[PDB]
Amino acid sequence: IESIENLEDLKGHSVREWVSMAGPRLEIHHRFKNFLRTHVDSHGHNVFKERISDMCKENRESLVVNYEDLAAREHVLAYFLPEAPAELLQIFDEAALEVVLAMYPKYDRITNHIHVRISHLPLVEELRSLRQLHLNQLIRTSGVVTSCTGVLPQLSMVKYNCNKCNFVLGPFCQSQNQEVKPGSCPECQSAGPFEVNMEETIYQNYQRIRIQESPGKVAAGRLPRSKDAILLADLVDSCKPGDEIELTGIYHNNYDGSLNTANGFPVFATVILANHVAKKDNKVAVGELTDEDVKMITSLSKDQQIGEKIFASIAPSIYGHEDIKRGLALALFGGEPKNPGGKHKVRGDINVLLCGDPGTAKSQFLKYIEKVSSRAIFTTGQGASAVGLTAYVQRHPVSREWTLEAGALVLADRGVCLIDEFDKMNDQDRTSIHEAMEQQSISISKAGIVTSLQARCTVIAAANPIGGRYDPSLTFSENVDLTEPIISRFDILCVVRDTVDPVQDEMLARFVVGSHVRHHPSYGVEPLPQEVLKKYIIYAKERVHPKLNQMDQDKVAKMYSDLRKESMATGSIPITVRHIESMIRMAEAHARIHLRDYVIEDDVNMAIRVMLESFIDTQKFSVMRSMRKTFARYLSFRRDNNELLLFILKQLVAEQVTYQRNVPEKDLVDKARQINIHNLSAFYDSELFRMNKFSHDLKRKMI
Amino acid sequence: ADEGQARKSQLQRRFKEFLRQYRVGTDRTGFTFKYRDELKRHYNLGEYWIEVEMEDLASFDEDLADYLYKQPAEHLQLLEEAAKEVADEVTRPRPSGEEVLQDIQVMLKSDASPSSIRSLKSDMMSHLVKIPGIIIAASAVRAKATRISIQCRSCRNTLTNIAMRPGLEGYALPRKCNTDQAGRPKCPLDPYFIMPDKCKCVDFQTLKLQELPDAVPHGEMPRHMQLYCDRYLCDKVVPGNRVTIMGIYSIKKFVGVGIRSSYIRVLGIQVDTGAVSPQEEEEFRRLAALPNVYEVISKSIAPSIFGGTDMKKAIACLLFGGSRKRLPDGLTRRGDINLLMLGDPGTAKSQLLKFVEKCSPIGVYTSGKGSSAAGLTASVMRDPSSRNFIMEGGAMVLADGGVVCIDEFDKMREDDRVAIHEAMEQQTISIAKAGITTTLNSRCSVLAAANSVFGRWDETKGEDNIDFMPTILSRFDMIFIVKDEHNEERDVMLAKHVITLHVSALTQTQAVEGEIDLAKLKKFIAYCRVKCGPRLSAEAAEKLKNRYIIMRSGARQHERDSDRRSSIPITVRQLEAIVRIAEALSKMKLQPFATEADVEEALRLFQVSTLDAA
DNA sequence: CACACACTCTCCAATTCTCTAA
DNA sequence: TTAGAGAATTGGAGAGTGTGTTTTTTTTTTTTT
Ligand SMILES: Nc1ncnc2c1ncn2[C@@H]1O[C@H](COP(=O)(O)OP(=O)(O)NP(=O)(O)O)[C@@H](O)[C@H]1O
Ligand SMILES: Nc1ncnc2c1ncn2[C@@H]1O[C@H](COP(=O)(O)OP(=O)(O)NP(=O)(O)O)[C@@H](O)[C@H]1O
Ligand SMILES: [Mg+2]
Ligand SMILES: [Mg+2]
Ligand SMILES: [Zn+2]
Ligand SMILES: [Zn+2]
Repeated sequence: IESIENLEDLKGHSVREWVSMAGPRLEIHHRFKNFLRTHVDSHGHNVFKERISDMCKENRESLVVNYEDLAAREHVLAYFLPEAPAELLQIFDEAALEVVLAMYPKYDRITNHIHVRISHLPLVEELRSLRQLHLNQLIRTSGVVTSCTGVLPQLSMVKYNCNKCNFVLGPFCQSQNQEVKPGSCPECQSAGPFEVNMEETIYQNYQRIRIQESPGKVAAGRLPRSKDAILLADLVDSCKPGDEIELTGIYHNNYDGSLNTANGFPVFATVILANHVAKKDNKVAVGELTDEDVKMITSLSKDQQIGEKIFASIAPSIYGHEDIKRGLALALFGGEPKNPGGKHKVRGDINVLLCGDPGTAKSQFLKYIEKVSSRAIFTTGQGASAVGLTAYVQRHPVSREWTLEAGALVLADRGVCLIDEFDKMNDQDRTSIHEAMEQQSISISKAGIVTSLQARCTVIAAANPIGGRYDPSLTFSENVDLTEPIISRFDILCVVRDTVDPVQDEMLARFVVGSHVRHHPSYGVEPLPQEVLKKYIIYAKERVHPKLNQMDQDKVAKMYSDLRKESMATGSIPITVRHIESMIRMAEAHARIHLRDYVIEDDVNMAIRVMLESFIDTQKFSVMRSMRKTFARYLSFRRDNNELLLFILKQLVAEQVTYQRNVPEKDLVDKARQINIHNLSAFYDSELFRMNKFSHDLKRKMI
Repeated sequence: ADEGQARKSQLQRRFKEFLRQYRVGTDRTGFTFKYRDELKRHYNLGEYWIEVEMEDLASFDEDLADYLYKQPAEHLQLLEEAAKEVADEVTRPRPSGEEVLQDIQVMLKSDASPSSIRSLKSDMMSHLVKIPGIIIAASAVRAKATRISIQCRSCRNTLTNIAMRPGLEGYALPRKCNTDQAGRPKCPLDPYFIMPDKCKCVDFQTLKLQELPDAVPHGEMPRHMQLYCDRYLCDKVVPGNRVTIMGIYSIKKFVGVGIRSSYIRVLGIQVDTGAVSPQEEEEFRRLAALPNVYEVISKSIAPSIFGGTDMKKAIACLLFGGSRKRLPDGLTRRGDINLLMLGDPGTAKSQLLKFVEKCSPIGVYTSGKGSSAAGLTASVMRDPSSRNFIMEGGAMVLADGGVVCIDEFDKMREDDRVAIHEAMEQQTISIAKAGITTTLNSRCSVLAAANSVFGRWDETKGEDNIDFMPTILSRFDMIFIVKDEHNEERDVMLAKHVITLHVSALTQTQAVEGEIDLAKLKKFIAYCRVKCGPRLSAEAAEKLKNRYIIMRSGARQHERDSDRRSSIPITVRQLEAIVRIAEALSKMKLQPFATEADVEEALRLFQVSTLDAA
């Protein structure tokens, strides 16, 4: 077969038969092999070497190709791909298998076929806009998955035992169109009750989903359109009911006598043969992270001011509210679940309650967390129910047996449940979340179903006080209207007030008007870009797991004991035992923010500060100052310790001068590791050595 | 061709030599022919089954083990036929009435790590798989034909002892009459019919295996897998059991076009955990015999929880239970103990429920908010397979013989709460709905957790802290009102305990002195429950009588002094509750009689509940 | 199961082609 | 030039094969009570 120098001249054919014949088929095969081997990104890095290597590391049998890259590098393949998608995807699968077995010669033991998936295809279509013009073409659509079958085995290459003799009928390919009837046995011509040879038959995973238009893209009072889609092989369980997805697939039609007799006209059934599923929720998975991305994340973690940067990156368009940003950062990164002895589970997720005045950006904080977090569920007040929050039982739509279904807390199982207008809920709806908040489970005993579902989510709620205005004359317990069991289930408990303060009002006004200028259609520390923050968050949550070695038990124990005393004194907030475990969770969350594999006293002091400041915030005006001096003098607001390193430096300089008269930074840091004062960067940024005329340089190491 | 039969003969011979030659032991100690001995003893007991270990088979001959893994259906019948041969030559001669050799069911187990239900993908069809899960449904046991004979309606031409393939696969009757000439009539289109008197049938059962709760991906519902059980695997498990299934992943063989329904043909069941080995048995005798068994049990209840010793002791009494009785006139007296924990938040009530559900031999946990009357007791519904009304058990039925842990007990609706009165006292559920009229058993303890009406107890409020009715409250043997006491040294010790508890999660889960592991205490509770039912001694009963009268007079005078009725009544059910607690304390020690010491301890525990009343 | 419809195949004989006489 | 006797082709009768069928109750959930 001679190489074909121009695929583009169809010479009167259509694309389907043109690429079906051998010459153009081999030319397409070689072009796709060369594309995979030689395509490089803007930095010159061979992207497909990395992608195939990751696929073979993880045994995933599927290779995502970016259509933008294909169109940029090899034009005619991008030209023919949407016109004859089945044929070219078959050729691409063959070529990808050749390249994969060139890279990893033993990968045939793991797979026998590589599925090339296409992403970022510009041929986006609305479900309501699909026409007969799109038939047998590669389309891209969006919608919410509303139904899913179980993963079912489907015949792909089926063999039949002959009904009389021992012969086996040849491989017949399943089509998605009709049942394959064997015909007659070529040995003996019998055509009786044939039966499938299960052992010699090749099966494939099958899953039929129904997607419909997303409820925010449909018009009000209008019914949504929907399509069936077939997921085959490793595309099964790419989505669940409720998932917003983008779906690339072949728009396929076949004759259906049922539709013909339903309509009275020869109407053909339609289905999408899915090629690529991408959840609009998970725009970036952990598998999508490249070596550049993880190198960026790990190098960025070494900044040593990263905690302030991460805190500042929480809702960068909101002035002030540094304590809110801190608490939301800790909740967003989260702690670690633990189960000592396999018999005592304790939650790792941190729950947050933002109570306070109108127009104080509580809802804006909640919508920011919704936007930034993967697996965010947002709900509001009366719009939620006990049943809808937790889980619900219904007659199955077609078969009519009772079936359990996932509520918001179950759907957010490794994510965030956001409850705006939390005080406006019904008590019966609000009490439903207790088990999910603490025990991280939802137990249902209804209509013959008796089971517990996992609801390991983090609850971030927003509320108003009684009368819609916080009263410093009263404590939090006196003006919230919530009760102790629900108040104690929130680890971080924030009060936001809108009191007059002219200088802060001027700065806030300038920030707000500057924001309106910046975002037109066209604290000090600087934040991360939000894309980088999302990548950092998912890496920190999935690839990093803090472990607590010690936390200086005496400090936290004494703190908890007298925090209990003052809570009993004022009645401002119940403290129970949950606040201790909140301390451990917040320490683990700060360690995760710093990407530490092990928790340290830096994290413990951060958690201590958060707890004490919020508890102080719950108090009245006069009581608040006395509480401030109480917990500040006696307990640990460990701001800095520069004096010890200062006189260690002075002592070392005095001894060195005395030695020389009659590498100092190495001497200093040696003493700083000998004594438990290891955070020396703070001393090097502080003024105490500077006005004493010392200085530092990481290269010269002289001071 | 017959070369396939030659292959079958040699493979059956190799399985026979495995079962004839396999030994365990060492030359220093001695050898025992494991599978010969098991075959002999089971056949003489009339059991006609054995369980073979895949690792033993692989050590003997790895090719046979590989063949069983890859092609279990083909080679398991050869293994079973070899087992039948070995059974014959191991048991011959047999007495009269046992001359006819029986078929042997060969079950399989392995030490291999199991796969998940979601690991079962199309590459593994017809292969041998091992998966865990929970039995959530189990059908009635029914008959599956293993051998049939079919007779032709015209000529009475008969085919005899047709082998029926195991599993949910059926059989195709021949399309045209076999082996005789095409005469007149040639054939009516179904010439054959199954002869009624010649069929050989075996028991079979259908079960639903649910995915384990900790195996489910985040946000997804647990998956279901159908299980086909056969012969002695029928009724080996019930709903609520945790199992490791060994079986053949297969399609049924008599939404989409080429879609086939899959199931697992079970070849072995390992209940994860009706029998105690003698070593466990004598160790349980020892454990009951030692003098501080009550304290050891109480320290074993929820060891990660600081304090609450009286509550743990009452929970131990609830776990062991009293003794159920039927009196000469046919009336039944409840044996189970009902316990309510009521009060302040963050006091480990939910942790105690989560411990008891895991420690009890039979135990179910449910939230009061998430439950209903039908879902707790029993529900009535129509079946899509046959339009008739059937019953489905609720929490009480599923926990019959054990404990229902009702968390959030104050949150359930009152109309749903009145459903469990009969199941709490009479231990029965009388249903009369949709024509079906019956009375099911619900012999289970209720361990309930609840909060105050005002969250905390708020001690000035008194009786207004309780919205429960006297009817439901009188059905609880003990009502522990739990108050979170703010004491400084208590708080320091509790905080250090919690911090150490969180710190120690990485310590490789080492054994501990002076307490019973949960897996052992579960078995011990089951053993004591099935073995020992105590009674009161006479003098002990006299002590209980007099103390009860004193307590009743005190309760009456307290209510009279208050001029208001207390929410907790002191009734004859509370007398019988004290009796049940004393019997549970004796049952911990396996003593046939309850002593004055047991009655005194029961009264001590009950006087916490009487403190909670007065 | 069993009694009507729906469909194919085969054989039989009736019509038309070819060659001859009236 | 008509038409009639013998041979070959086409019409359709009928024998044979295969397919399809015979309001009710309990429970949930949201909204309205
Ligand atoms: N500190 C702030 N910085 C920037 N914008 C702010 C700030 N405080 C309030 N806003 C703006 O105020 C508007 C209202 O915010 P919103 O989150 O709805 O208030 P809220 O906390 O939800 N009050 P409420 O809904 O009655 O509970 C938004 O446009 C915010 O951007
Ligand atoms: N004495 C204790 N020892 C150890 N952990 C404790 C103790 N008391 C409370 N806790 C912890 O507190 C948390 C809440 O426990 P939980 O079982 O929900 O108590 P509760 O009384 O049921 N709370 P609530 O449902 O609001 O009434 C868990 O993480 C427990 O481990
Ligand atoms: Mg708001
Ligand atoms: Mg609780
Ligand atoms: Zn054949
Ligand atoms: Zn016959």
